[PDB]
Amino acid sequence: FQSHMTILVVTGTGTGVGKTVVCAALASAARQAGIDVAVCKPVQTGTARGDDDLAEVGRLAGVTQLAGLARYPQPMAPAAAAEHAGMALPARDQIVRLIADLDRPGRLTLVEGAGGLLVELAEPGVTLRDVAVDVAAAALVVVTADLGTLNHTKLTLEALAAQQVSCAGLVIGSWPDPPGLVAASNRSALARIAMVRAALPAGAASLDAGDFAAMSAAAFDRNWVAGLVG
Amino acid sequence: QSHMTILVVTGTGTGVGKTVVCAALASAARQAGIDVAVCKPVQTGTARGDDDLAEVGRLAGVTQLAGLARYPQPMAPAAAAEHAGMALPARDQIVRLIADLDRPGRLTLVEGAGGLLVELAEPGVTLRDVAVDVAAAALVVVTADLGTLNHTKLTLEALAAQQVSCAGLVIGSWPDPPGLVAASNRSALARIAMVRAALPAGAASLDAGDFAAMSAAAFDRNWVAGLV
Ligand SMILES: C[C@H](N)[C@@H](CCCCCC(=O)O)NC(=O)O
Ligand SMILES: C[C@H](N)[C@@H](CCCCCC(=O)O)NC(=O)O
Repeated sequence: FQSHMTILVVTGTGTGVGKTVVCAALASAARQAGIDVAVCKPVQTGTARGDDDLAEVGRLAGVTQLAGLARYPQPMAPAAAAEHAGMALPARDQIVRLIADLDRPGRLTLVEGAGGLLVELAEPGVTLRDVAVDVAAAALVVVTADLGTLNHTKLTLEALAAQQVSCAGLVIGSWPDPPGLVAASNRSALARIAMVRAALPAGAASLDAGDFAAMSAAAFDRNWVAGLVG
Repeated sequence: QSHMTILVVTGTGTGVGKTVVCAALASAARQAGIDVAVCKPVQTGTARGDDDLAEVGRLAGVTQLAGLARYPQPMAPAAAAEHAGMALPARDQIVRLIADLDRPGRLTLVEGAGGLLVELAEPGVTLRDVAVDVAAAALVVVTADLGTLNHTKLTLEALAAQQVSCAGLVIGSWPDPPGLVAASNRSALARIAMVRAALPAGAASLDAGDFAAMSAAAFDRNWVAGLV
């Protein structure tokens, strides 16, 4: 049996691709599968505009094990948000510790990044990619089905591979109904580049505890969710 | 070549103002007494208006305008090709086209479709691969918007992963007034790499005389002159 937690860093090809709702949905599916979930957001910016990804995940999925660290008021890159506040970025070891303290046998721990993969989270130039290497995490990458997604996905996967960070698959953060030409062909093209784990219905974030759990359980292959933790 | 006579002009993504950058650099080079050609081997979204070579011709006065395939649907070349049922060009086609344009005294700009890793030719051949084959450097068009730092770093990593040189960045559209994020991103980008130009928001709608004035001001003429 597995004596330690499975760690996934949940990154995105950019900003506003749906990382938070994806963390919530995977947490919900895993919880319904009988797996204990912790969600972790080591660096949060935009707190002065109300942003709070951990609180949204608690709302959406009913997750109680929520682990935060740094929060910066302005909705910018951590470096700039920290500077604007007259604060500093956390150290690399603080982020790693925040994650490692969550360790339980057979737990699934989701670590949500701020923006995309190479955003600086700690000094100097420490990114979510470095953190994933420190903790031996795999990366789940949230993508859109919009024009431009194929270049961003491939850039992101190449950067994971460059530091031997394993790819857990793609999740389409928002999937339109009905899907247009571009969206439909993008979903097929994305599925040639990597496994597409889920494509969450557009508007999922505005669902409600009951419907969100139902959406979440239908959205992932149960065989993949089941295998996450042993 | 002993000079940077070929630049591929890529972007961090779609809608970053790549064409207007190509036009503004062509215009600035022309005004530096340099001969210019612009090549856009593969073009999509034509049916919805787009002929990027024509807008370069119009904005910059460029007559040496070269391309190979134009697709109606505003899609990735690969998807547009599949939809039309008409395959993309081959690698050697794009590469030779570019290499034949290349001349001493001339700046040859190659505009990609979308970002760096978009498939332009058969099979899975990207602008990065083309740049490798022709020993070109890459000029990178970026936004000043939230998200640009990740996308820029990702693009520069992908360039360096195949050892294609960074000749620098251009901000395709520089807002007015900047605003907090854009302002910070401009200095952050400058830490990452040299910013060759920041093209004022709205530059794409200027007629040729105003566009020429903007372009001459936008770039360092000594840098531009040095290319050839
Ligand atoms: C329609 C766009 N304007 C562009 C093609 C963009 C392809 C993006 C593919 C992707 O990365 O998802 N076409 C072009 O530059 O000719
Ligand atoms: C403000 C955003 N929502 C996000 C930070 C995005 C930084 C993007 C930096 C960049 O790549 O330019 N913050 C966060 O997820 O806490």
